[PDB]
Amino acid sequence: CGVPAIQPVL
Amino acid sequence: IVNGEEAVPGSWPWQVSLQDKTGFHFCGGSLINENWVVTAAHCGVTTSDVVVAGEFDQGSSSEKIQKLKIAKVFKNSKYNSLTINNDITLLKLSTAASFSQTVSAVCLPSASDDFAAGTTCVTTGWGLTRY
Amino acid sequence: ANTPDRLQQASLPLLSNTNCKKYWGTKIKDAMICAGASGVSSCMGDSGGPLVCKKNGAWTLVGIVSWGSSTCSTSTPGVYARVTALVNWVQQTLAAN
Amino acid sequence: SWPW
Repeated sequence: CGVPAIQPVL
Repeated sequence: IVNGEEAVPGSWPWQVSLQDKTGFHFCGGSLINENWVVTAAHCGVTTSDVVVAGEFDQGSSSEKIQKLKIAKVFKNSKYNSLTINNDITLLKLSTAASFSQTVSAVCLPSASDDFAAGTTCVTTGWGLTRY
Repeated sequence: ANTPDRLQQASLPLLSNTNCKKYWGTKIKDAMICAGASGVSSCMGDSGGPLVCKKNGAWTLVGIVSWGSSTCSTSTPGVYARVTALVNWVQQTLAAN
Repeated sequence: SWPW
């Protein structure tokens, strides 16, 4: 859980 | 979200859209595994609503989204509608989500975990950007 | 009002319940956590979605978008269901069903 | 206040 394959960018 | 920004598509893969039978987005939710979504109790979800997973742009028809029926709504019976306290519902899906690049689960904390005031977190959704 | 087609995000800080009570008074209960008052706000249609914090490399569900200012004011804290107060019920429900 |  909790580890997106596509990383978020803020 | 007021004064946020567009997400990278697919980068919040637990985020779902709750849609009514007319296709109207009315609430968000989060996948916690392939069979269950966490949302707010006050969203008033019923088994006639739909969980939409894998979405980014609700105006696009070209995204491989999953429209998932809801088998049962489990409203936390500590929920207090007068104070909006204990505002959580679980949705048991009729058919499992298929996890992928763009669809996967958020972690849940332990009851004893500490998230300190001052910590910077993130919220996501398709709520209004201007009232 | 403007509803977006595309998924939005914002980073925002957690408040203490004591400090959040300066805004919302006795409306704030132990099973709530406030966040924001920081130039962004959750708003109508965000309800039920996540407030996530990154801990040991993984995003963890700390809040569920719940309620707040009726105008989504960016200077007022938003109120979220506090998942640590609710997770035992989540686990019990999954185990029984 | 309002539900969100």
